[PDB]
Amino acid sequence: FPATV
Amino acid sequence: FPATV
Amino acid sequence: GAMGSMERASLIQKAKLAEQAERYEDMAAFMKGAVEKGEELSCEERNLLSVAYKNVVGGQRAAWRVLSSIEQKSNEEGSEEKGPEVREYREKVETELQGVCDTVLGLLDSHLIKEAGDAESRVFYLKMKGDYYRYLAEVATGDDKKRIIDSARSAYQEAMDISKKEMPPTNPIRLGLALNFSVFHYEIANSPEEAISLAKTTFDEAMADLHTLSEDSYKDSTLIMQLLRDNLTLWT
Amino acid sequence: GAMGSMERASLIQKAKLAEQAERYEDMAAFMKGAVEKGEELSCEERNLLSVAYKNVVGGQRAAWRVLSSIEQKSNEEGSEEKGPEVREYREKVETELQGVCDTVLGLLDSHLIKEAGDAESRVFYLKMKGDYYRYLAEVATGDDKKRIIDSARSAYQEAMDISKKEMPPTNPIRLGLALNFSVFHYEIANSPEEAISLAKTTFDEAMADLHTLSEDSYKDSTLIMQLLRDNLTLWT
Ligand SMILES: CC(C)(Nc1ccc(Cl)cc1)C(=O)Nc1cccc(-c2csc(C(=N)N)c2)c1
Ligand SMILES: CC(C)(Nc1ccc(Cl)cc1)C(=O)Nc1cccc(-c2csc(C(=N)N)c2)c1
Repeated sequence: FPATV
Repeated sequence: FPATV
Repeated sequence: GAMGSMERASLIQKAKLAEQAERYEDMAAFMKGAVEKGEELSCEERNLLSVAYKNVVGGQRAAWRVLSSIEQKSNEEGSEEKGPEVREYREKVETELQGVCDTVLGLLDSHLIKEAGDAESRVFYLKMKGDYYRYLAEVATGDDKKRIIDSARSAYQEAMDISKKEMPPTNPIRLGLALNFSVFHYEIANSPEEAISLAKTTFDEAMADLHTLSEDSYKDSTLIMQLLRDNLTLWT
Repeated sequence: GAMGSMERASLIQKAKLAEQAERYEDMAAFMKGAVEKGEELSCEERNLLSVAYKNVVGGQRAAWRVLSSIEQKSNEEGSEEKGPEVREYREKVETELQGVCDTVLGLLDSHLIKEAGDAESRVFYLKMKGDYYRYLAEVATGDDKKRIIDSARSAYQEAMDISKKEMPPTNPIRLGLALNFSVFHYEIANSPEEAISLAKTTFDEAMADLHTLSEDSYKDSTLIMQLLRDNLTLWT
């Protein structure tokens, strides 16, 4: 999964 | 801490 | 509200204690109580709120993904009928997730966003609104799915417009908003080219503004810039 | 019981799904529902029950330790008064932990232990009874602390007596019981010499019986033997 903050 | 199962 | 009898300051103190104890459900309940006191949130308090619910919903999302994967396999040609239990339990977790998202969106709508006038607060809350509609979109399948997606898009877009007018390109809120809106494009809106363009332009504009920053601000901005690069590497 | 309307087999299925999703509170609720159907538990089912509650109470214990540490520091000479919040929140977590322990002990008393006649079931449940009284002892400070400790000791002792009569020295339940009773001696009963003697004798008697085992049984037994050695290394 891609990075989110 | 010591090991327990 | 079961926190209605507790002092605002005590709720904030206990949210920090809950964080130290990795008790994020408690942390979120304490911060919901603090929001419901009706006063605006400081910068630190906004981040306590976001940390709490991001951890709670993050666990729900991970569980939902495991269960959805099991469910899809139970539905492949050749599978042995296992009854309604996998669907039921995925539904249970999904409903709990939707409830958490609805709770956060409710706090933003009553009344955090409408009182948020400074860019750092307003962009932060609108990013949150986009994020929690995005999590609703991840599990949506019904008549409302397109409207949920457009609600996420609209919140992200308003946050983007404010951030480009009012914050420098290295501002970590601006960077994290762009990171997440880029993921929205890739994973939710079936717009990988938009996702890649946004991540690249955000990265390059931030790079060019790093020279203005202190050492500590540089560390904060370059951390999120690395996440943009990480996603670009995943996608290209 | 909110699980009263769900089939026993569906509860067991969903406990396994909850485990895969790392949703241990759900897992424990499903297994409590299964126990409350009133039938005895198979070996697999007993271990689902124990895995669920051990994970739940393990998280509570870790949180309690963090909060207790903060509380003791707030009480050192030189500390700035922080108000009642640290104590209150430690108390909250402590009460939730005691509730989980009381729930498990209640399941064992109504009526798992009294129907457990085979050594593998009876020793397993009596070990659990000692374990959950031990967790109550870890947080106990009142008029009842000695009685809680003696309840743990008594359950462990009955389990030990049965295990020595009815199981080989490499039986993993027997080994895990001795491991935990040894920790009871060291950490709860202020009996480090008893803890060390028990761990060493258990290890040596198991070593001498390994030659009787298959490759897979050998792996199971030597895993717990390594934990006995690990504790002995910590303690000597
Ligand atoms: C590491 C990370 C994820 N970067 C980030 C970047 C963008 C956005 Cl929109 C959100 C996060 C982060 O958290 N930055 C951060 C910024 C400001 C305050 C706090 C904070 C105060 S207090 C507190 C706490 N956990 N007690 C945290 C934390
Ligand atoms: C690794 C460990 C901790 N060794 C141990 C040793 C002693 C004691 Cl009293 C307790 C545990 C363990 O778990 N052994 C184990 C033994 C028998 C069945 C299952 C099981 C069936 S199903 C299932 C599941 N998690 N789905 C697990 C697991």
